[PDB]
Amino acid sequence: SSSVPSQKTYQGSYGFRLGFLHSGTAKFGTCTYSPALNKMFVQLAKTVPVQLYVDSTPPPGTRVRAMAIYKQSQHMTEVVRRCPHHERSSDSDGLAPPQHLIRVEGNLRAEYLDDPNTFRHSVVVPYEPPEVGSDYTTIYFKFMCNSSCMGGMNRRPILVIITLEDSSGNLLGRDSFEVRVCACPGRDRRTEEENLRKKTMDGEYFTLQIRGRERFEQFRERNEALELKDAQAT
Amino acid sequence: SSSVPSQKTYQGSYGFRLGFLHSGTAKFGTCTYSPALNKMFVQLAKTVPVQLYVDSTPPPGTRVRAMAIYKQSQHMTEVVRRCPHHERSSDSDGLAPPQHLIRVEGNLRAEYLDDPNTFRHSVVVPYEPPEVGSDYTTIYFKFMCNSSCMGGMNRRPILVIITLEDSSGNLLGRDSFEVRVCACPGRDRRTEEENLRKKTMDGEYFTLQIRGRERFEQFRERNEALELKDAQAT
Amino acid sequence: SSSVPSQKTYQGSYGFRLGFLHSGTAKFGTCTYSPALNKMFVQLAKTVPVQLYVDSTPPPGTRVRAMAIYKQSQHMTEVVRRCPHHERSSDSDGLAPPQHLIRVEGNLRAEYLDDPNTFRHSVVVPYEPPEVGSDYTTIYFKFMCNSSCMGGMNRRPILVIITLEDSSGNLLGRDSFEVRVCACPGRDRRTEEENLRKKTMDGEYFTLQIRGRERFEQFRERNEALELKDAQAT
Amino acid sequence: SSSVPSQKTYQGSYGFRLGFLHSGTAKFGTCTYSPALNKMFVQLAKTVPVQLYVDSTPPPGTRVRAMAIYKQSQHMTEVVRRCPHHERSSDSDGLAPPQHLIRVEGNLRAEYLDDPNTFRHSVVVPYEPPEVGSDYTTIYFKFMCNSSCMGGMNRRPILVIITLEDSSGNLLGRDSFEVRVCACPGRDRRTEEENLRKKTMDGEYFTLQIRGRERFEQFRERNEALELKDAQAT
DNA sequence: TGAGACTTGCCCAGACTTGCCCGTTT
DNA sequence: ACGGGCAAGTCTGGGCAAGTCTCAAA
Ligand SMILES: [Zn+2]
Ligand SMILES: [Zn+2]
Ligand SMILES: [Zn+2]
Ligand SMILES: [Zn+2]
Repeated sequence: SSSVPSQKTYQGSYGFRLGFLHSGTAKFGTCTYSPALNKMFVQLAKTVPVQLYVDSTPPPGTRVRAMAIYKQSQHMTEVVRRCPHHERSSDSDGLAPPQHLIRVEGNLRAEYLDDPNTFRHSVVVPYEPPEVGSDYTTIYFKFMCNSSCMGGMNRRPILVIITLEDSSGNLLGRDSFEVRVCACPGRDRRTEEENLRKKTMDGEYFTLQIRGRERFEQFRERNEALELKDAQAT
Repeated sequence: SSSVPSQKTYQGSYGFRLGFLHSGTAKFGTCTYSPALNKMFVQLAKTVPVQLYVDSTPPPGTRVRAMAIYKQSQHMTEVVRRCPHHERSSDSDGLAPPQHLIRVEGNLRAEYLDDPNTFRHSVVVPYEPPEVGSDYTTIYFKFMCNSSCMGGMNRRPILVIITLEDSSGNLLGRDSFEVRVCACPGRDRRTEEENLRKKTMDGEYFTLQIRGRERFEQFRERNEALELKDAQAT
Repeated sequence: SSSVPSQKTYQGSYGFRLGFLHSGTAKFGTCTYSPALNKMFVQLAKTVPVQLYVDSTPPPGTRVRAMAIYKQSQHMTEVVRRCPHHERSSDSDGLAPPQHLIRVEGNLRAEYLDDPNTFRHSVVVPYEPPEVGSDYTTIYFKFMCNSSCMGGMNRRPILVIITLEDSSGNLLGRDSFEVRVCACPGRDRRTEEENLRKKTMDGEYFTLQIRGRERFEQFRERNEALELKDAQAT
Repeated sequence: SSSVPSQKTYQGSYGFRLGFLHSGTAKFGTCTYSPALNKMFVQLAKTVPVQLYVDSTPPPGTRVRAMAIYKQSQHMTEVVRRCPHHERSSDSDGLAPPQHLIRVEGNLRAEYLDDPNTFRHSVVVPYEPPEVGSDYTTIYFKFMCNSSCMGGMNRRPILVIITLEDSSGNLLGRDSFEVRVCACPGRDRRTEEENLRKKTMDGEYFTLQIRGRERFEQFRERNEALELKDAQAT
């Protein structure tokens, strides 16, 4: 039990936001991103490239923090950590504590915090400008546990919160995306995108006894507008 | 020995009311809320989130009171406790009295009051201002005792009054909503919303073709919301 | 967790065994017995007459003990007691401890034991000869909890072990019968006897490949034996 | 490779051997034994009864010890213990070390040993004679892990060894059986006997028709049991 | 190295269970 | 005093979930 950190998108004064467009080779050979679900599908310990976008350059000392929380409300108050099994392993490069789920790769300037009040785990790195020629900064993450790990996430969906903060920790920007660490990213992505499709492309009409004339016309109208936009695979 | 607290629709000075995240009606769905009923169906021990909305932020310290008492008048003056089976059953938290129905997990500034004289269990938390970007406040409850339990609510309906206090605990806000804790929120929600519509179905009601199952739930999530106003001022 | 007491029928040197043939009025107005299931169906706290049969008269000091254990193997090691709710009640005539499920009625010579090693509950009464004219002794029992009581038996089927022991406690005879304490004995009995019928009204066939002439002979003969018993009662 | 406990069946001077109960191939059947494979299919932490048969009463102070080892030769030298997850969890039982895989229910005289040399785990209990009227004594075990727990048995098959030792620890008897702790005993069993049933099937087989699914499976059991004795006895 | 073909843990909707009220029966 | 019609809790097995094995084709 611990207070739940906000997950509301907030572009802030710098128009902070994330992107997931990276070469499908040597970087995406494992993981795949679903725009429709805003969910990343990656294997255990495999690198996940995330792009940081910002309109103007942040003040000196700005950092980028990554944190994980459970998506479902009945679990939002439970800290996200590694399972007993994976926790005890040499997989730790020394820098990252064995109990942290999220790891930053390719950056020795990373810093892992184990909040003394919320007991929440997070990893932080100094904000760095985009490479000349590009308009985004790249950050490489690694997830050290399967979403299914018993004792750990235990088949519970998680959400990664990326926050842009000043030297003092004050919020400057915040974005997020769902994550499922599994053994078959490609497969699982199809299944989920397929289930999403059905929930959308459903052909079972229904009825409702609306009241009044105006309110009646509201739905009746806003409905003919949507029932028209259905023309997508036409 | 004492009396029962009121529950008049008291918005307040700013604009204090409660909101509930729309839940998809199922069978064993952990939790769901009925708009046209103002009733919250939910299994026990399963965290339930309740939204806090308000215009201008009240004066610092102004806490938010949450209490629950039997719906019907016949037992309205009876203390709401748990069954002897659940009494023994200890909880992860000791900061919350065992014979307590309502709870507030993920918080530390929450007070699980226990009024001896009036004999009315309750709980209060310091109204937290909406996070930078966040448009409202959230609080998590965990009703620790079913309604059908023998030796407790014993099938007897309940209710939960969320009132806004102040430095001492006077008046500044008021809200309410029925709370039936069971093992089938979805199943029970149909049998009730349906049995409701089986009452006075005549008048201005015209048929309206609605495609899509989910989209069908959407059109009702609003038609009923507006239909509430047709009762709000009754 | 406690060692499981034997439940194997043992007529012993006295041909000890039970019978359940009692007037359907003032004695069976509540409970009913199923020969096909060897299961008694009785309401909470209602008297249940059981007949003790014996070929020759037992030595001086013989007693009759009644004990309850769970029928299903996964529960056999758990002591059978009353639920928290019913446990706390004036229903106790003083003689019988509030935690005992089984009670002997109409006999102030009864004695309730709460085993110091197995923690098992039981009630004992001195063996008494049959009434002149009859060839059986009657004993009246009372069950203080529904089979469904949560915290108690919790919908788990139980089995009552009646043992005939000498003054020292040594086993002389043992018999048993299943018991379901419910609110509608008649109803429940029909349902269960009806389900039993279907299971035996099964008329699907299967072929078996037996290896070895003498084996087939033995297997065949056995199957015929059952084939006949199928005609014996149709 | 330094020390592996024998698994050679040895009836000994007292004709020691085990027996089990007849279970149905349910879906989530708590426990079920397969005479065809001499393997027990049981759910995590659910009671498993094992019948102890003896031709003659063993000397005073005789004990029974259960120990688990891996069945596959390449793992025989690896101690069988609980996995990191389940290990870090104190169950209602406090007599058994948290790392031991096998536990004994309802017996406060059980003693758990951690061998100082072999480092193997084992639980021991006093041998008790059969209760008057019975032909065997019975022990109730519990397996605190799934055959598939990662960091534990890791989908590796285990063999449970029951030895009958004298007051000095000398061998008096030994029998054994395979164990699979899983979520669906019935299912997993039906599958194994299946693949087994489609193997070695040559010779002259007499055919016999049986009516009713229950009857058939009883016959099929006994027959599959004899086909096991035939095999190993050349 | 990409995905069928397993292996193996769990969800979950349609029963099924079961205490209780109620009007009618003997 | 026995069924019928509810109120709720829980069981059940088909289906889905999700890691691992393996074999042929880049
Ligand atoms: Zn893990
Ligand atoms: Zn309760
Ligand atoms: Zn009870
Ligand atoms: Zn385990």
